[PDB]
Amino acid sequence: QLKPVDALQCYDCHTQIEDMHVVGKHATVNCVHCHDATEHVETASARRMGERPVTHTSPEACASCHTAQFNSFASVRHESHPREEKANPRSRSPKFDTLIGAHGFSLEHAEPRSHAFMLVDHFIVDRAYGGRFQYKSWQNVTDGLGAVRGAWTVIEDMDPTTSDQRRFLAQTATAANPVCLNCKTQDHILDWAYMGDEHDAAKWARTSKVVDFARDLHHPVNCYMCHDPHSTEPRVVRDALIHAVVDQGLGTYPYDEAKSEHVTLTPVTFQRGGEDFRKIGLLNVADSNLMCGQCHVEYNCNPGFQQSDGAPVGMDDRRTNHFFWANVFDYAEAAKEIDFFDFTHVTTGAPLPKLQHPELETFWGSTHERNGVTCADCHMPRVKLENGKEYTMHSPRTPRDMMNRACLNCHDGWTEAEAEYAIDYIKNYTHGKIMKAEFWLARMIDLFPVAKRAGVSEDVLNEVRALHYDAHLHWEWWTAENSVGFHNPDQARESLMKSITKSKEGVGKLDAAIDAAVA
Amino acid sequence: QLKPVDALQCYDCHTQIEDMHVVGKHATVNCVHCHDATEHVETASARRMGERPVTHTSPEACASCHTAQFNSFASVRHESHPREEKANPRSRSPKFDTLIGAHGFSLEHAEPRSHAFMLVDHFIVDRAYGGRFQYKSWQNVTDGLGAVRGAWTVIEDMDPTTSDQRRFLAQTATAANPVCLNCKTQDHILDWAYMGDEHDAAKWARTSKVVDFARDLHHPVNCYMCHDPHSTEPRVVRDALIHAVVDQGLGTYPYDEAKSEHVTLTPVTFQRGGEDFRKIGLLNVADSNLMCGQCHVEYNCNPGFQQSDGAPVGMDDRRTNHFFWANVFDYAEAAKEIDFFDFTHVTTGAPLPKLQHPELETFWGSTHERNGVTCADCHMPRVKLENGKEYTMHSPRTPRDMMNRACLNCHDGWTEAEAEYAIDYIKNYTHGKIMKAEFWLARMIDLFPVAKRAGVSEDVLNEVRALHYDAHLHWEWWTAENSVGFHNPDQARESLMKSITKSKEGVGKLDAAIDAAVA
Amino acid sequence: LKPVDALQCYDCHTQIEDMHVVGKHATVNCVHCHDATEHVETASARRMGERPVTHTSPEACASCHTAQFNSFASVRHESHPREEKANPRSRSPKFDTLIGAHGFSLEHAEPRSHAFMLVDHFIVDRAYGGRFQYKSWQNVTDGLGAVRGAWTVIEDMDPTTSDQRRFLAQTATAANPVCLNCKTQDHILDWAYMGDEHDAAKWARTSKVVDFARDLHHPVNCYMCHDPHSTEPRVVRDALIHAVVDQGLGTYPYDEAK
Ligand code: HEC
Ligand code: HEC
Ligand code: HEC
Ligand code: HEC
Ligand code: HEC
Ligand code: HEC
Ligand code: HEC
Ligand code: HEC
Ligand code: HEC
Ligand code: HEC
Ligand code: HEC
Ligand code: HEC
Ligand code: HEC
Ligand code: HEC
Ligand SMILES: [Ca+2]
Ligand SMILES: [Ca+2]
Ligand SMILES: [Cl-]
Ligand SMILES: [Cl-]
Ligand SMILES: [Cl-]
Ligand SMILES: [Co+2]
Ligand SMILES: [Co+2]
Ligand SMILES: [Co+2]
Ligand SMILES: [Co+2]
Ligand SMILES: [Co+2]
Ligand code: NA
Ligand code: NA
Ligand code: NA
Repeated sequence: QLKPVDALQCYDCHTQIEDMHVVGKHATVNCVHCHDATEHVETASARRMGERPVTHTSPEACASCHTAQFNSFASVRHESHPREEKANPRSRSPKFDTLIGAHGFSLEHAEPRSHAFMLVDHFIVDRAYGGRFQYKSWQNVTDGLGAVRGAWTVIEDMDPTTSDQRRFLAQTATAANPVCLNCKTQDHILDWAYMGDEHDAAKWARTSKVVDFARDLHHPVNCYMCHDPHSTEPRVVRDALIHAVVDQGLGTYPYDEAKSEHVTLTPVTFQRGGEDFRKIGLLNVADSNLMCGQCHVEYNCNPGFQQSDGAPVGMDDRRTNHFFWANVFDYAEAAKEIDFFDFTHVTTGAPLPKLQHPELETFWGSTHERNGVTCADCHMPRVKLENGKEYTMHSPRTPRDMMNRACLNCHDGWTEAEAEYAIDYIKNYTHGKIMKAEFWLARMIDLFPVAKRAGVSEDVLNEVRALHYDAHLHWEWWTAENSVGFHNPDQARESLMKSITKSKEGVGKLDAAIDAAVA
Repeated sequence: QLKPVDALQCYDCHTQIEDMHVVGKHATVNCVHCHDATEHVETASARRMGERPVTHTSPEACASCHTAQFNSFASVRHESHPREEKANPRSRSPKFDTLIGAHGFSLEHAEPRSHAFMLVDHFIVDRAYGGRFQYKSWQNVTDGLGAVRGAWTVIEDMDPTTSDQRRFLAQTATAANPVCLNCKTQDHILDWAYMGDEHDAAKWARTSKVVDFARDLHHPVNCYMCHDPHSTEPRVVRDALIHAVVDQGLGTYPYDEAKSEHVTLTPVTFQRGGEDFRKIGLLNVADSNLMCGQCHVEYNCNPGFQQSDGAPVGMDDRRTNHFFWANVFDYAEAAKEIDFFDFTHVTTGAPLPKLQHPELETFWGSTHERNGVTCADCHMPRVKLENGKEYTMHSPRTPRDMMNRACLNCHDGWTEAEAEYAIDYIKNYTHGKIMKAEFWLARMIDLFPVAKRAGVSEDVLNEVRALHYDAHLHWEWWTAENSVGFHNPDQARESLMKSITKSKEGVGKLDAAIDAAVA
Repeated sequence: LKPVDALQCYDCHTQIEDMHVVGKHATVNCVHCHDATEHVETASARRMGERPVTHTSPEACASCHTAQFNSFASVRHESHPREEKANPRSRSPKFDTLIGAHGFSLEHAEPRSHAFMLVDHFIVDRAYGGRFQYKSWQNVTDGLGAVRGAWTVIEDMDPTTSDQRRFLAQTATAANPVCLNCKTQDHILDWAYMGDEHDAAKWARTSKVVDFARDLHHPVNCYMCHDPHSTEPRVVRDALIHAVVDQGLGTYPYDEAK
């Protein structure tokens, strides 16, 4: 049973926390709810931490006073198909194995499921840790509350005696590295320097042994990722987001200068031994586009290569923790700005980008974004109660489960069936274009070995490799992006038609050169 | 508010209309409901039209007295998947892009949806007008009543200043021509000479600028397509149907001479300046096989080529507005009769037919057709009311939505689940054969470049091109036809097995010749 | 139907012309609701000649207004039918004490759907001594049949007499001609304002109700709320016009402005 501490004693040293805490809606909430600092208080100085206090990072620490939000946060949507592979005629990318080749995603790329599972799913997917981590039982796949309480309560390490990345099962990969975890958990928020730079005060960095880092982490999407625990104010904590918006001055809405003045991030920096260590970004308004955009964006969180000379770019380089902060039509220029590509296609030899869930950068410029709508309006609205305080739901999911709040409050002349039909019209149209982009891209790729074997020149092959970069970018954006065009149907349509145009041009060039060489 | 005209004054000149109007169930319905003829009456002579009277062609003109039928006609089935591409593992023809090659259908071929949308969908599909016409908002896709009231209330032209067919978006085609519109609308019924021949009195013809024609049209599947507006009697208006049944003497049921004597079309011809101009075909009984067969048939409505010498066949030629009026086993002979094929396959170089929704010609000879069943019995029955006049529904759709009326009234020993299971048994079986026909046809097609590049002789390639014609015909009939075999399961089975047999023969010949040439 | 020359009709019917030519029925020919061939052959402006027929079935309107007609004939099965109110399950459990020997004590059921109103008036135990009865207890569901005509679904137990009397032991003969004005207006051209005796009226307040009943067929005729000539909204019920106009009370007697 908790005993409150003398907050004034803490404030004597912790003046920034004092300024945040005394002024906001947690002014009456005592430190003991989230910190055990008895030995710390006995041993600290103005400058030395002394004994490190415990910080309780479980979402359950908030549940004593916010049970409603915590229960919603831990909830599971069983209708979100679990562990469903995308390289599959029943899913998003039937030809993915041809198109992605030997990239790590070829070992497994499933569709997303409920937020409660995010850290568990990161740990156990076949592409991440060589199959090292596994659910303790296949019964455990249902346990959202268990996952929230801690990954290691439901999964286990197949070899606690070693820390190396290796394969435990034949068809797995070891693609995980420490940067990944920033979009799964912030349990390490006090143990990771801004951007993951090596730092005297950081136990973990981009260059850490990822198996050891994994074992130190527990909880998914911590509540304090979107709310400052001291002031309650809305914020973001994700380093690479703050870097793009603030350090690089690109703004919260990089395509809209006025909106970027209306929605702002105010950086706060915390130090260790008088040296800058970590940052947060305080929001002036609770804009969920920025909160959700901590994770639902295209990023680098992985080694790659330089476009200029092909040299490896490893985890020591800041480019391996980067938000591109660009729409699909600006992405190629943004990747050139950092002189970077992800992988060389195993079949075609083309340098290629690897794209991931660019929801926010797709949403920019869309009709709903232009009308001031945000992610949470459609995916995470308030509950509706005849006789209750209407809190915000806290496990985002498709608007199909909540159409009256998500759509019909604005679109008041539609029935639920009509609004869903409008969704399906866009998704069906967009999916059809994705299928055709895959047909043409796979056709181009399958012709590369024919061309090489027929003696087609390097000049022709290099021309088509350059087309492959763009054919790939303007296809993969849309298999990566989870709305199947709904977030921006006109952009999806223009981009996918560009992918097809490029692949058709590449097929034509290869067929002509093969026929000439023959022969 | 309408004021009635003196009909006797009209009849003085319009003696055929008098004979039709005074005798039928519209004898009390005044001309002013459907015509504004004040200046016409002031200026006409026995032979000159003078000022052209207005003819109201909106289905809503009928709604003053037939609201029930009009409301049903405008209704939308949201469960009919909209804008769903067929070249897709989730739809009818997963390998369509290989099989159809560079044909215009490769730019987009969606599944059908509710009748209300037919003219809109024609205008906006990616293969038709280069993307020139577009819904004004993606919200508008739900608006069936809006579409019925006029296409241009819900879609717009991206460049009203020009009339040429061109691409506005990269992956579109300009396959539309004026003949298409005859199966979408009959707003042009007084502006189009029989067969679309150029004619002094016709504003529009097969050779018209299709973008200009499009702008003059508004409403889908006009009510008077199946009902004479003057007499109320059942009729057809589609020129190419009347041409096959009457002018060419093939009969309403070309495979059944006795049934063709029982169900008849009586032509009525109307003149302009003493010259034959347009025709309708009066039905002796309200046989919906003929009414629905105005559109749900295999046709030419497009340029093509001569089988004999390969010469282009353009819109000036009557062959571009033609009903083949033949079952799948007679089709090759029927296309030879007019010396015609649609396209040369881009990969194989084979002349090929292009098939479209041959529902009526598939239905002929089937068990239900032989038992006197018609399309409307399963797709457009009467409403069921405990205490009301039971009118006919007017938006045809799957019998799954109305199983008691569509099936179980006859099949009185089945439950709804049993009747649906019998449908699914046939569709599953037929779909499996379509998949195998695609596998074998795609396999044959993919071997053509290997054979050409290995130096296989033109004699062998020409043998396999002739097999390709039949392999294609006996596959595509079944992806074109929308019942997935239900309308004629034994015919679907024989035809698809023939497609497979032909493709297997072609693969064998190509493999043997490649091996010999090599090794 | 073959249309008549309405201009000819207008030569002797200016009051109807003025209503017909200006409204939304201007194009609707007289033949939909009147058979007047012998009338035209024999009339002068000062002599009716043969009385023309006027069709009063709601089904006369269904040729052009099927949607409204179908809804008009519909039956709400959830409205409990033939449920007596003097009953612990209904509105007035002590009704038999309170009303005593009044005719309503023989039977007073809750209302049900409009389609049945004339039928129900004819067959209730308090109205005609049980003289009129459904032809079968199956017929109670038939809303459309009732709309098409009461006598298609009910029958008279003694067509040979016209007196009000009891046919069943616990019935009453409370009906009189005034009742029918709230059940039907098939009699609209045969009933003078207020039901006064009148040379031109075959029926009146003082008529033999059994004979009057046999001349009536359809419930709540469509033209009770809509003028058939102009389409404009109207009332036809004499007592309501008498309250608003003759008694000088106005349409809303508690609100002068309204
Ligand atoms: C009880 C001892 C609490 C603990 C533990 C947590 N919170 Fe809290 N919170 C508490 C109170 C009394 C209030 C003010 C309520 C009021 O309006 O009177 C709050 C408020 C918040 C808010 C603010 C919402 C708003 O109105 O602006 C947020 C976002 C919030 N609390 C978040 C939060 C988090 C994430 C917690 C775990 C780290 C947490 N709270 C714990 C009381 C208590
Ligand atoms: C990083 C910590 C994240 C934040 C912040 C947000 N999301 Fe998220 N989301 C994230 C992951 C890693 C996943 C997949 C989890 C798994 O185990 O597979 C998701 C998933 C979703 C989904 C799909 C849910 C489903 O039913 O399938 C949605 C609809 C979604 N996310 C939306 C969303 C919103 C609206 C956010 C801001 C309120 C948000 N997410 C933040 C990672 C992270
Ligand atoms: C009693 C006769 C059982 C029946 C019927 C079903 N299950 Fe079962 N299951 C049972 C036991 C005792 C266990 C082991 C539990 C443990 O101590 O670990 C299980 C296990 C499972 C699992 C996990 C399997 C694994 O990890 O190897 C799953 C996914 C599971 N059970 C599901 C399941 C389903 C869906 C059932 C209905 C078809 C079912 N079980 C029946 C006992 C019994
Ligand atoms: C924020 C910019 C992220 C980074 C860094 C990583 N992931 Fe991620 N992940 C993110 C989101 C928003 C989602 C849900 C949306 C989606 O398209 O899946 C996910 C999902 C996953 C999943 C579940 C789905 C799957 O691919 O199987 C896994 C297993 C996963 N993420 C693993 C993973 C790895 C190994 C990472 C570093 C290489 C990584 N994630 C980083 C957001 C972000
Ligand atoms: C970003 C992806 C979030 C995470 C992680 C958590 N919350 Fe949240 N919270 C979020 C939004 C977009 C909102 C609505 C803000 C608005 O003004 O519209 C909220 C709101 C709250 C509140 C306020 C009361 C309410 O509206 O429900 C509280 C007390 C709160 N959130 C608590 C909370 C808890 C306990 C969390 C971990 C279980 C948590 N939030 C995570 C966004 C996000
Ligand atoms: C208010 C905050 C809204 C929410 C919630 C939803 N929609 Fe919306 N939508 C809104 C506006 C103001 C508009 C523009 C209307 C106009 O004047 O043109 C739209 C537009 C759409 C569209 C058309 C998009 C386009 O053509 O670019 C669609 C298909 C649409 N809306 C659907 C839709 C759905 C299904 C929603 C629930 C997920 C939804 N909207 C929510 C306002 C708001
Ligand atoms: C009222 C002024 C009408 C207009 C406008 C339209 N129709 Fe009509 N129709 C009308 C009547 C009074 C009747 C006779 C009804 C009866 O049986 O007494 C009809 C009949 C038809 C039918 C006949 C069905 C049959 O019983 O054989 C058809 C097929 C029909 N009407 C079609 C139709 C069309 C297509 C209209 C718009 C062009 C149209 N009608 C207008 C009255 C009126
Ligand atoms: C030409 C004017 C047509 C006539 C006459 C008939 N049909 Fe039709 N039908 C036509 C088109 C162009 C379409 C596709 C419309 C679109 O926008 O996609 C259709 C569609 C159908 C369907 C599918 C409806 C659905 O829910 O998906 C059916 C079941 C159908 N058509 C049947 C049918 C019947 C039975 C007809 C005679 C009563 C009939 N159609 C006539 C074109 C035309
Ligand atoms: C009558 C013989 C037709 C001719 C001439 C044209 N179409 Fe058609 N169309 C017809 C039917 C019966 C249907 C529904 C059945 C089906 O298989 O689709 C259609 C459907 C369409 C559609 C919607 C479905 C799709 O293919 O995307 C479109 C866009 C369409 N039709 C366009 C179109 C064009 C461009 C035509 C001239 C080249 C044309 N149609 C002619 C019947 C008939
Ligand atoms: C052919 C594809 C049709 C179109 C276009 C329209 N109607 Fe129709 N109608 C059609 C059939 C097959 C039938 C049933 C005929 C039979 O005897 O079984 C009908 C019937 C009517 C009627 C008669 C009353 C009824 O059965 O509902 C009317 C008044 C009628 N149709 C009107 C009408 C209207 C107003 C239309 C445009 C909105 C319309 N029809 C188009 C076939 C077809
Ligand atoms: C066809 C020959 C009709 C007959 C028989 C009846 N009505 Fe009618 N009505 C008819 C038309 C063409 C119209 C105009 C429709 C329009 O869209 O404007 C009407 C209109 C009415 C109205 C509405 C007037 C308004 O203010 O909107 C009413 C109330 C009406 N009709 C009533 C009615 C009655 C009660 C009938 C039987 C006595 C009747 N109509 C017959 C066509 C025809
Ligand atoms: C006299 C011609 C009437 C007119 C005008 C209206 N109503 Fe009526 N109503 C009337 C009777 C005689 C009955 C009982 C019929 C029977 O057979 O029992 C009714 C009944 C109703 C009801 C109850 C319906 C049910 O489901 O039980 C309602 C709700 C009702 N009436 C309402 C109503 C309205 C709103 C009217 C103007 C539009 C109206 N009535 C006119 C007699 C007459
Ligand atoms: C066949 C074996 C029957 C069974 C089972 C049920 N009914 Fe019947 N019923 C049947 C006949 C041949 C008749 C007489 C029809 C005639 O020619 O008049 C009836 C009559 C009724 C009646 C009217 C009774 C009367 O007026 O005396 C009613 C109300 C009725 N039936 C209802 C009914 C119910 C509700 C049934 C299931 C409990 C039922 N019947 C079964 C034939 C048969
Ligand atoms: C209009 C002022 C009416 C007069 C005159 C008569 N009735 Fe009536 N009746 C009227 C209404 C609005 C209703 C429904 C509302 C209700 O409270 O019932 C009725 C209902 C009936 C019924 C069915 C219910 C019942 O009492 O059993 C019957 C059998 C009936 N009315 C008979 C009846 C008789 C015999 C009348 C003259 C003595 C009479 N009604 C006049 C409206 C009016
Ligand atoms: Ca990336
Ligand atoms: Ca064809
Ligand atoms: Cl844990
Ligand atoms: Cl229009
Ligand atoms: Cl009767
Ligand atoms: Co799925
Ligand atoms: Co993904
Ligand atoms: Co589908
Ligand atoms: Co089709
Ligand atoms: Co009751
Ligand atoms: Na559930
Ligand atoms: Na619906
Ligand atoms: Na009912």
